[PDB]
Amino acid sequence: VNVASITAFKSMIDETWDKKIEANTCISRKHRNIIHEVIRDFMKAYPKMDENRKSPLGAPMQWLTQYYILKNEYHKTMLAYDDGSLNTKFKTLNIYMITNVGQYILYIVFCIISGKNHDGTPYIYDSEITSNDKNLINDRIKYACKQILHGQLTMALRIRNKFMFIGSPMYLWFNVNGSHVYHEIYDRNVGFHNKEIGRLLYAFMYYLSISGRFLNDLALLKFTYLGESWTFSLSVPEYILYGLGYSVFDTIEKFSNDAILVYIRTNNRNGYDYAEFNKKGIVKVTEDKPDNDKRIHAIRLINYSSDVQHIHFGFRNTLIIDNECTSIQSSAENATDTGHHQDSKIN
Amino acid sequence: AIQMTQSPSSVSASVGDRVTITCRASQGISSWLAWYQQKPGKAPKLLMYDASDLQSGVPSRFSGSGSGTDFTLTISSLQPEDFATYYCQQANSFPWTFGQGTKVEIK
Amino acid sequence: AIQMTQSPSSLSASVGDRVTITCRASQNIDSYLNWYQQKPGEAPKLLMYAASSLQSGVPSRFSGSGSGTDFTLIISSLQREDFATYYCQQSYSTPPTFGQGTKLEIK
Amino acid sequence: EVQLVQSGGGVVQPGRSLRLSCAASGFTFSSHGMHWVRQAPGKGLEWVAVISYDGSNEHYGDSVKGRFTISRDNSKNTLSLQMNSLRAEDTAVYYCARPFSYGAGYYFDSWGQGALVTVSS
Amino acid sequence: QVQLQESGPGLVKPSETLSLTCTVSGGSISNYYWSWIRQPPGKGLEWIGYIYYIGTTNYNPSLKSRVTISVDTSKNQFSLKLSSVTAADTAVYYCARHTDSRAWYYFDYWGQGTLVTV
Repeated sequence: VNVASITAFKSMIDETWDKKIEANTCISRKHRNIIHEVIRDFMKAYPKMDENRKSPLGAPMQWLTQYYILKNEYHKTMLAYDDGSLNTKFKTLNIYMITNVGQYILYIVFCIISGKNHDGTPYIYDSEITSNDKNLINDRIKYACKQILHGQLTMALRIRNKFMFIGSPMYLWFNVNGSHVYHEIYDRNVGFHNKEIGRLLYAFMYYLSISGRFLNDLALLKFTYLGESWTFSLSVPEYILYGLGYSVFDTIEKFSNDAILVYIRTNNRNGYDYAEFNKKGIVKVTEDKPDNDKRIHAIRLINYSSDVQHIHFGFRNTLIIDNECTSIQSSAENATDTGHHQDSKIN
Repeated sequence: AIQMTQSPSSVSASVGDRVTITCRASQGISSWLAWYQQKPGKAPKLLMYDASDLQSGVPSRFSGSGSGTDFTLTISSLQPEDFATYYCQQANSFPWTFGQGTKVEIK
Repeated sequence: AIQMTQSPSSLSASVGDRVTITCRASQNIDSYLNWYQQKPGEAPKLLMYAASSLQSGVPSRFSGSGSGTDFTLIISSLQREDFATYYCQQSYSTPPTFGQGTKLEIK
Repeated sequence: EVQLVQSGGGVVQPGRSLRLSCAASGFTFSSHGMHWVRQAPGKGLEWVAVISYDGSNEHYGDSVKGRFTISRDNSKNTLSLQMNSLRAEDTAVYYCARPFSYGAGYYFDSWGQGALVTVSS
Repeated sequence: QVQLQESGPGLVKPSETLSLTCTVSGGSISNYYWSWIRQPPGKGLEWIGYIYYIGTTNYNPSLKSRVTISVDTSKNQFSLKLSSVTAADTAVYYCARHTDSRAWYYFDYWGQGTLVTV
C-alpha cells in the first residue's frame, strides 16, 4: 500500500543500527516521523474488519489478532522487503539486550505491527475474535498498552536513558483507563520515578491519565482516524499526538468557539508555522504535507477558563518537542513559554 | 472529582418487598462501580465489585445493574438483615469518591 | 493451532553416521523453530534457538535449515551423548506446539 | 544461575483438585513470563498454560481450557497452577519453563525438575 | 481470614499531628494495596490515599498537602500521619485492603474503624 514508509524505515534502521543509546539520546524528528508513518500505514493496510469475523464488542481486532495481521499487505512487505534483512535483524533482538537506537526502534515497531507482545503472546488470540467476554478482551488490550510502555521504561532504566519514546497506538487504548495503566506502571516499579529515566513516556502517560479518552460534554476537539477516535479538552502536546498516532492532517472536529494553534511544520530561523481556527465545525489544513525532517503535530488551546494546573501543556517549548534532546521538557518544573517571534501564521 | 449522587437518601421498605437504590455519576464511569453495605457500628462490606459482579459471602438477592452514568443496586427480597447504609464507590478517576449513603430501614 | 509433525518417529544410526530429523508445519511459522534434546529422566535442553541458529555450549556438529513449513536438524557425527529424543517446537503463534519427538537408537 | 524448582506432585482421585507450585530463583521473576508444559509418561511434550509478567494475561491449551488457573505472586517468586476436574488423561510430569524471547517468538531456556502428577486411586 | 486493626491516639488537639497505625494479622502486606478512608460523623465516606508494599503512595488532591502514608513490611503495619488537623478532620478512620484480583481498586477487607476527635 505504501512502500515509501518501509523504505524510509529500513534506511533509518541501517543509519541508527550502530548508534549507542546514551543518557540523553532521543529519537530525532525525522526518525519519529518515520515511525509515525510506518504505524499509520500499517493501520491503513486494513481499513475495515471482515463481516464474517467481526468482533461484536467493536474492539479493533484487525490490528490485534493474528488472523488479520498475516493478511496485511504492509506487514508482509515490511517483513520481506529486500530478502528480509530487517526480519533477520529482528529475530535476534530482545528487551534485555537492546543497546542501540536502531534495535530499540526495530524491536518496538515490529512487535507492534506483528500483533505481538514482548513476551511472545499475541495481543488477542484468534479464538477470541468473535468473543463476547468483555473482561477478557479488555484485559488483553490493556495488557498490550501496559506491556509496550513497561518494556520501553525497562529499557530506559537498564540503559539509564532519558527522552526515548515511541508510544502506544490509539487502537490499543480500547476501554483502557489511562489512570489505571499509569498507576499500575509507576506504583509497581519504584525505579521508574527517577527524574532521568523515560520522562517522555512519563509525560505521555501522565497526560493520558489526567485526560480521559472520551469526554462527552467536556471535549473541545476530536480526532478520528480510520474510525478510531479521541477527544481532548487541553492543549495536545506533540508527544501525545505522536504516541497515539494522530496527525494534524486527520479529521479534527471542534466543539467550542475557542482559538486553536495547529502547529504544522518547522521553517527557517528555527521557527514553527501554525494555523488559527475559531469557528465550530471541522478543521481543515489546506497546506501540503511536510517532509519527515520538518513535520510537526501539536495543538494549542487559547482558552483561559481552565485550571492553571495543566496550562503548561500549551507552552511552546513543551507543546513542540525540541530538536536538541537535552532541551526537551516534560514537566511543569521545567516548562517555559518563550520564543514566539520565530513562529509564523500560514492562513 | 466525580461526584457520586444517591437517591433516595432514605427508603423504608416492607420485609419481602423490592428495594432499589440509584447512584448517578457526575461524569461517565464504565462499570468501575462497587457497592458497599455498612450496618450501624460496622465497617463497610463489599457487596459488588464491578457494576454487576457479586462477591463471595453475599446473598444472591443482591443484583447489580446499569453501566456508564446510571447504576442500580436491587434487593429481590428484603430481609431484616439488610438494614444498613449503602454506598457507591467509583474507581474510574482520582480521587476515589463515595456517594452519600442511602439508609434502608425495614417498615 | 499449527500442528508439528516429525519424521521418522524412530531412527537407528551408528556412531559417526549422519541423521536428518525433519519437522513439517501445517502453516508458515517463519523460521520460529526450536529443537530440544531430552535424555531419559531429564528435562528438555535447547539445542537450536532458531532455524539454523545454535545455542551457547551446543557442539558445532548440530546444524539446522528451513524457511517455514519445512525444517531439518542434522548431526554430522553422532557421539554417544547425542542419543536422545528430539522435539521441534514452533513459536510463531501460541500455543507453542512441541511435535512428536524422534528417538535415536544405537545400531 | 536461573533455577526453577517445583513441588506439589502426588496422587489425587479423578474429578478432584491439586495445586502445583514452581518457585523461581536467580532472575527477576517480575519481568519474565512463565509457561507450564506437561509430558505424559512415554509420550510427547504438551503445552499447558502461560501467564504474563504481572498476571493480567493468561492462556490455556484447548484440551485443558476451563479447568486450570495459572497464577503468580511476584513478591514470593512463586508460579502456581490450579488443578480442577483432573482426568486420568492428565497424568504427566509437569515442568515450569521460562521463555527467552527472540523477535516475535521465544524458546524455553530454563526447565523445572518436573513434578509428577498421577490421577489414580 | 485477614484481620486489620487500627490503633493510635483517639484525642488530638487542633493544629497538631494525627497518627494512625493499622496492623495486618493473619496475612501479609507483601502483595496488596493498603488504603486509608475516613467517615465524618453521620456524613459519608471519603478516601484519603493508598500505599503499595513497594512504597509508592497516592493521595487525595483535597488533602494531599498534609497526608503521609507509610508502610513497614517487617512489622506488618502501614500508618498514616495527618498534619494540622482541623475541626473538620474528626471522623472514623478505617484501614482497608484492596481486592487481590484483576481489579485492585476496590476495598475488600476493612478494619474496625477508630474514631479520633479534635
